[PDB]
Amino acid sequence: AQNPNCNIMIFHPTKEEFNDFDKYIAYMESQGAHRAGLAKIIPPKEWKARETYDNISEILIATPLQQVASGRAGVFTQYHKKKKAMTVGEYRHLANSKKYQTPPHQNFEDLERKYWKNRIYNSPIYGADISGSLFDENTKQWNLGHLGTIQDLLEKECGVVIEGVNTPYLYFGMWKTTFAWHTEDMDLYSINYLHLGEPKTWYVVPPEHGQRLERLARELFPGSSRGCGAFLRHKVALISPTVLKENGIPFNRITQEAGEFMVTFPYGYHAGFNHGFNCAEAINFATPRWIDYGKMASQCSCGEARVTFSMDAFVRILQPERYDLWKRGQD
Ligand SMILES: O=C(O)CNC(=O)C(=O)O
Ligand SMILES: [Mg+2]
Ligand code: NI
Ligand SMILES: [Zn+2]
Repeated sequence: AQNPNCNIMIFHPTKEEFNDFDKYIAYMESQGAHRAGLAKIIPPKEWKARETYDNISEILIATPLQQVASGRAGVFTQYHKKKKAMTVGEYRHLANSKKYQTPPHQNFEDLERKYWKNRIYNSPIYGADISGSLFDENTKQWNLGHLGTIQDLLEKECGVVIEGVNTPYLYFGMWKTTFAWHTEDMDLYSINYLHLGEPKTWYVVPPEHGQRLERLARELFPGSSRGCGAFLRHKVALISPTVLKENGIPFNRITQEAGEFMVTFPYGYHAGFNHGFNCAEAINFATPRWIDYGKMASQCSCGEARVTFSMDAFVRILQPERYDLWKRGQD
């Protein structure tokens, strides 16, 4: 069995290996990458996502989200308070202001310490989930706006044609902006490209150990657990590395820098934070190996998780018994 300790693997494809996305994902899996839940892909030196980032300031962040925490430093939830619209240029200035900027630090490990110690005492503003793409249309390799769609994968594997579309999302981050512990909708893969700016630190639980994380989360968030049998679908709970180590939960960590891709694998729980002003682009995708994970994926039916139009068909076809209850939660 490849990668039996479930370590995060880092890949350096050549330009020739960067041509066929599906084939490279399947290669990574042949080497055991999925066992970690997360892999890093460093693009060949010849590749670029686009020529420059000099003209992105007029992108609108229609609903910036202020991430307000409740709890203790290592075990907290966050809610998102909607703020007034602002442009990327306005948001970049805000991120760099004395109130929000990254503090002085020695290295990524010192910053990580400062994040865990101090996150809860601040409410950073995240420009998340913005439909769009920063890949140049002429970038033919690993262009997240040109991937094969999940609807087409389900059709190729299962023969059923379904409605829905699959497009990318931009994330504009600042120091302390946080992504809570989650797997993807329907336990899909995700791919995330860090276009510019400061790094993003990731934490991940191997898929084979995801239920250990879920059991801890039910213990640590006991009211939330009573409210919903899949409350980590709400994407609000944070648990620190220190707490995970104290409770024997297997995980790994890695820092993504600008110009690098990360891939999350089906049922790989992940969480993390941004080091300073940055912009990432991400999208979900599927492969044949996902289908069995989609069929088994938990679902939130309490009403909180509320998701895209396109998840309807996935539930309806892969999880027909759950469909009725899940759709009640959507409506
Ligand atoms: O970058 C973020 O805020 C969160 N991204 C992801 O969870 C992802 O790409 O799967
Ligand atoms: Mg612009
Ligand atoms: Ni994710
Ligand atoms: Zn729920």
